[PDB]
Amino acid sequence: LYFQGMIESIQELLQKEAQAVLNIPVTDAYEKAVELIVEQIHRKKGKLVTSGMGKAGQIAMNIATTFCSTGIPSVFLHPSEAQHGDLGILQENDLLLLISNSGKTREIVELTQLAHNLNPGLKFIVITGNPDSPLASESDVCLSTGHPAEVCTLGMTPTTSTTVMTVIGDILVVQTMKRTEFTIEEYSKRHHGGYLGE
Amino acid sequence: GMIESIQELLQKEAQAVLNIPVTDAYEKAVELIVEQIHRKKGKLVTSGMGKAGQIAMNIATTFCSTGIPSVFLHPSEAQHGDLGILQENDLLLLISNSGKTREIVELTQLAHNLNPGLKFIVITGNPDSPLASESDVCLSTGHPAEVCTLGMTPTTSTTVMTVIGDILVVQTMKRTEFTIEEYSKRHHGGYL
Amino acid sequence: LYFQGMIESIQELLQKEAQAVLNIPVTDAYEKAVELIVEQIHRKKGKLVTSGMGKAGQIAMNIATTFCSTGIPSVFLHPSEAQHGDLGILQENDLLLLISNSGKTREIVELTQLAHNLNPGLKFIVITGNPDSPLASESDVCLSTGHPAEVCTLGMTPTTSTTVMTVIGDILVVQTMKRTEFTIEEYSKRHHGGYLGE
Amino acid sequence: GMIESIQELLQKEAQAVLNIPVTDAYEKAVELIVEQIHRKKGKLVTSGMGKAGQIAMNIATTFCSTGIPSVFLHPSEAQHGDLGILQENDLLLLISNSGKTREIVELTQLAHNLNPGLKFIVITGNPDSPLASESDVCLSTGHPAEVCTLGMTPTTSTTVMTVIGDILVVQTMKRTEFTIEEYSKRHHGGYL
Ligand SMILES: Nc1ccn([C@@H]2O[C@H](COP(=O)(O)O[C@@]3(C(=O)O)C[C@@H](O)[C@@H](O)[C@@H]([C@H](O)CO)O3)[C@@H](O)[C@H]2O)c(=O)n1
Ligand SMILES: Nc1ccn([C@@H]2O[C@H](COP(=O)(O)O[C@@]3(C(=O)O)C[C@@H](O)[C@@H](O)[C@@H]([C@H](O)CO)O3)[C@@H](O)[C@H]2O)c(=O)n1
Ligand SMILES: Nc1ccn([C@@H]2O[C@H](COP(=O)(O)O[C@@]3(C(=O)O)C[C@@H](O)[C@@H](O)[C@@H]([C@H](O)CO)O3)[C@@H](O)[C@H]2O)c(=O)n1
Ligand SMILES: Nc1ccn([C@@H]2O[C@H](COP(=O)(O)O[C@@]3(C(=O)O)C[C@@H](O)[C@@H](O)[C@@H]([C@H](O)CO)O3)[C@@H](O)[C@H]2O)c(=O)n1
Repeated sequence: LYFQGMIESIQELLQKEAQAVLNIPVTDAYEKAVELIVEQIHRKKGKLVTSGMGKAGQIAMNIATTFCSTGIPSVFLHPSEAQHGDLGILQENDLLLLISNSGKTREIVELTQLAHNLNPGLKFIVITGNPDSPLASESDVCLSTGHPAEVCTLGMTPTTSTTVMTVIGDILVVQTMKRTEFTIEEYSKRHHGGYLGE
Repeated sequence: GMIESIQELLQKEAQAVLNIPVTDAYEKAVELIVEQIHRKKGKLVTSGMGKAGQIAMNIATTFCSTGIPSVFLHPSEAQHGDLGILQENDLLLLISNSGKTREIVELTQLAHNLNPGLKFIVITGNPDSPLASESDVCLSTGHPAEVCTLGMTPTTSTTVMTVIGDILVVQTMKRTEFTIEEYSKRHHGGYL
Repeated sequence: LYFQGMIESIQELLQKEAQAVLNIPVTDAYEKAVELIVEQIHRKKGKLVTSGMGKAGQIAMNIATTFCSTGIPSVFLHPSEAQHGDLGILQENDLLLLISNSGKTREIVELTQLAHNLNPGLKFIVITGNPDSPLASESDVCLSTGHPAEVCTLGMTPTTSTTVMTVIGDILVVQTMKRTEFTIEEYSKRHHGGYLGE
Repeated sequence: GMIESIQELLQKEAQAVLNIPVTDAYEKAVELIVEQIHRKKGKLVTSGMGKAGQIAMNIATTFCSTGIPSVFLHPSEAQHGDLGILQENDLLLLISNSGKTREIVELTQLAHNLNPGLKFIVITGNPDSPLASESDVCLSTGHPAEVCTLGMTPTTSTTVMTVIGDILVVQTMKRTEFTIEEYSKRHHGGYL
């Protein structure tokens, strides 16, 4: 007896997604992560290596690009592909940013072990839905999503979790760029001229 | 303090999401996806450049995950042969914040020459743009201010884009009545 | 007492790579593979789904592009990513082309199992250095590389093996395009105008 | 018969590989790689479009595998922020069959504005082209005929390009004295 129009259904989705974003835990973990990024990339001239699987990995891809776009060299390392030679992308002073909703993604656990064997000094920041997970407990810094309910009709498909992860990405980029004092001239050098209205 | 600054960021991002304009365009977009992919057995081809393109990637994956075959077609690469990915009954989902991204304009022209019946949905910050005007359905981001210190870096725009993606997937999976059984067949056993 | 200049060293590498190509086994397996591609894609209107890991995977990527460029719709499905939802790219009448030098690549074995559970009618062509492997024996068609020695100084890095793989890719494309009678007009529609001198 | 036709294709592809012109340009390219990456600790940024770009992808992986950090930078995506991947001491390896690929020409100009000291090696079928003449080192494919039925599709050209990649990797790993221990560290345990 209770028809709901598509518009109203979508407005509720907006409220749920917006609420998930408002609920992102904000602790001194952010300051610690931003300090690591500034120290390792901006000062020591390493690069930020991001990784994840599935939709979470695609957010990691987007975070690497946003950092490149804001003067923090960054590359996505596919965690399966790492095991077939791509691990050799790693250089001295690099920093890892890993995304794992579960905190126990097989390829990410495997990547951390292999990366540590190659360079035990490498640090990692983890973005996860589960701060009690192995990856979270082993991380140098753990950023939690707050573990919002997915808006998937089955409660399963990454939706609100991935929206939260992209915001955590934005936060890291914006706080870092404030510290590095990234300029509009440096922005222009990393983009085609249309970005400056030329 | 950094904590207060991040809280302000969260307010701005959440407000951008709350501000996404909701019209009958969503139902029209969902009906096209249901018709072309669910009924006619085409696939959803997504595209974009830069960070917006990476959102387009994530949307394709989300659709595959929920029973709507979907692939990302790089709009520059399309012009070097990858356009041949296109099959009868496919549907394009194009993401362009400006609504005039060079490679997306080029993609639309080449795709139209290949198959003039192909339709497209565009997600854009500028519904008055060429791409928007030519689209079969236009979904606006509401063009929120970026939270970038320079006002330039895609941040709130790409967060909105990912949410629009989520919306399309959720409303589609309602219509197609996608089941947990079919979810489980598209994922490793840990997902059950 | 026996210095070898770089030019002479490189000439030897060319001889070795060229010989690997000459040595590619040519049997009726090619006709069977081409028949499957023509049947599934050209007649039944499925698409060709390629996959591999590491450098072999990048050859799989290149084959998908070459097929698209010649009128055989094709996409690369990353075999790890398949397990996180991307398996849903698969449609009725699709055909798999898998590349595994060892013929036991973890993610490829996992992919075939998962794909078979989704659609047991799906067939696969495997390109491999080991025709006695599990993937080779399970395949509908097995195309062997001949297993050339790598030109790597350690004998390990994929070099001659991936050169052969890309050639096997070229063979499948050329023989299929003969059968489909792909035209210059159809080529033109899948490329920018510079490709036609326009 | 198909067997005879395939045998002919093998001959053509093998001959293309044998015909790769070998000059001091290889030593010059390997010295740049060893200097910029091995000595100065930069990374090798590869790029290309279309199938040639997928060869550039495979070269980056092969260098990583052999102790030369390397990453593929998509030349269109570079113009949307990804150019910021570039670090001091990096070296570019560009693949353009025509030697005038729009995105690669655009990439060189943007890269040069970012860091005028950046050098580039170009692999091309046309050593008289703009990209070729402005490169620090030009490695030519010998522009073999394609085995495509139309003479169009990159086949022999891309086979030559992958071999040129193998050459650079092998000659570089000789100079760097890369060891099995270091190989094993960049691969899963099955590789040992
Ligand atoms: N050792 C493991 C690893 C994972 N899982 C389960 O497998 C599912 C998928 O988790 P994942 O393999 O770590 O993969 C990711 C992840 O990062 O968690 C990928 C990401 O893109 C997204 O698809 C999320 C989902 O949001 C589910 O967590 O899943 C989860 O329910 C997880 O609890 C498990 O039971 N045991
Ligand atoms: N014919 C064009 C095309 C673009 N532009 C300008 O170039 C800039 C970049 O727009 P784009 O090339 O279309 O690229 C995208 C886009 O989709 O709009 C890519 C996307 O990932 C993201 O980086 C957005 C930015 O959010 C800015 O729009 O930019 C914008 O300021 C746009 O107005 C322009 O002036 N003229
Ligand atoms: N169950 C398995 C799987 C693999 N291996 C070993 O692991 C190594 C890597 O093989 P792979 O993981 O299957 O990966 C690939 C492969 O497809 O074989 C990827 C490809 O890009 C290329 O790097 C090749 C190498 O050429 C070695 O085969 O390796 C090989 O020595 C193989 O014999 C193994 O011992 N047991
Ligand atoms: N300013 C330009 C640029 C390109 N072209 C022409 O456009 C075609 C495609 O060349 P490209 O855009 O540079 O693209 C590549 C290239 O790198 O040359 C990509 C590569 O993967 C492969 O598809 C090759 C072909 O092998 C043809 O060169 O093409 C060629 O015929 C070239 O001569 C042109 O006429 N004018």
